[PDB]
Amino acid sequence: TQQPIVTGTSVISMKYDNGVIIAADNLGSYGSLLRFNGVERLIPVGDNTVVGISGDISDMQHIERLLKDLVTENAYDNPLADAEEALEPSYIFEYLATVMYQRRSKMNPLWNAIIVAGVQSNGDQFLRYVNLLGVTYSSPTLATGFGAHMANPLLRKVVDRESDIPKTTVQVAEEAIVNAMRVLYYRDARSSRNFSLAIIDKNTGLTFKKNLQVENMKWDFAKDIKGYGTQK
Amino acid sequence: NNYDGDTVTFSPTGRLFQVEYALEAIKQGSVTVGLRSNTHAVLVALKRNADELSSYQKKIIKCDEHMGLSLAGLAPDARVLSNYLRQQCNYSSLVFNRKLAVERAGHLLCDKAQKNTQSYGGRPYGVGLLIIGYDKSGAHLLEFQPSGNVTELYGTAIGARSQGAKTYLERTLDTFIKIDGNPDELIKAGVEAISQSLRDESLTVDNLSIAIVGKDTPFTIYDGEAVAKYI
Repeated sequence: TQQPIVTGTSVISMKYDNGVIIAADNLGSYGSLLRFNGVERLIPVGDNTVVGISGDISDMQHIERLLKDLVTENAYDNPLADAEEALEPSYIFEYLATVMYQRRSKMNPLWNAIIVAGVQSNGDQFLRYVNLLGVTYSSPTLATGFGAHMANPLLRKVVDRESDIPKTTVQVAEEAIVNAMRVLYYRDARSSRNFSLAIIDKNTGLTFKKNLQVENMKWDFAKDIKGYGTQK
Repeated sequence: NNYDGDTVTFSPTGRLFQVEYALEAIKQGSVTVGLRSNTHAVLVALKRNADELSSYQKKIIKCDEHMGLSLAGLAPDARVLSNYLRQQCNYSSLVFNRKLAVERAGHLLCDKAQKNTQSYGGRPYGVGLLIIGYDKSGAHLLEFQPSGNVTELYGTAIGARSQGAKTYLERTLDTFIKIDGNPDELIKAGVEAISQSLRDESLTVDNLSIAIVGKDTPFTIYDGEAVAKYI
């Protein structure tokens, strides 16, 4: 891809004491036109991994096809496919990062930013980021694009250090994620009111919530705003 | 016999004679024994030398930190297969950050061997392999023949006069199965098993090689004085 055409907005995520939470809106925009509504940008790979993708939608669909192919290939000649030989978030991220960097090296990148979230077999949380240049990094909170400027400051209020992870319950983390989504809908012009969220927990299973809408907003004070400067 | 010229010719009864000749090449090699428990896997190899002034031929090759093998037959074929296995393990680690399973490596060796018995211009490999490893499923031992057949076993032996060691392993299966947490005992069981295939020689520090992998043990090779305590 040399230039994106249909693009999705930011994906936000954070780790808490037991698992990870990730979220993204359901809008595919076409150059300032809010063209497509109902685009799922969170892809669950198995029961312990969710991949959130932002950027070009066609490249996102290509990546979804690659992930499904990877699952099918892992299932071949593997009686422990639903066992200790199942795919792990680390494997998936390493594969995706290899693909991204190789395609960057060929001047034919996948114009995307990707967050892989999940829980390892030993129970440790996993949360990592890789973009169209192949740059990878990890942090207790992750966000790409616009969210990286507005979601990260709020989420880092809850989990500012690695030591804050054991203190953070799932309820607090989910409330913070929802509030960050509301802020993004307030201030991002390419965003949508409808989004999806995913919780990966080490004790309970994967919980995938769809059709989540930004709740009660503050708009009443707008009635007090008169014309600019000196009017009225 | 007019049907033994190449590997693309069936016999009237449906036999591939070049494959059988490669198996015969295996049967003339030095005996090697493989054994395992729920926590460890062990290879025992008897080396051979050309004469007294010569060194002994190495028989154990490390494939990866969690995997290795021992050979019986044509050594350069073992080198080719070992290099292929090293490349495959390295690819798995580099691309998926994942340790290659022993069963998948056996499948890869089977697929690589099959292609050499169906097309003109290439011969089948002339070596048999015993592969030990430890992965997320525990300890594993595999036996590979150049016909492409790969089998997973608790213990086995290949090479000349390996039948006695195989009978010993089959008799004492329930004993060495449960040698967990005591690597020295498993190594001694393997040495006793390989002692059943000796006729006119005794185990020394020059002709005995041992390899071990396990739950906390990377694939390690002992030879020379390092095996003196197991004799």
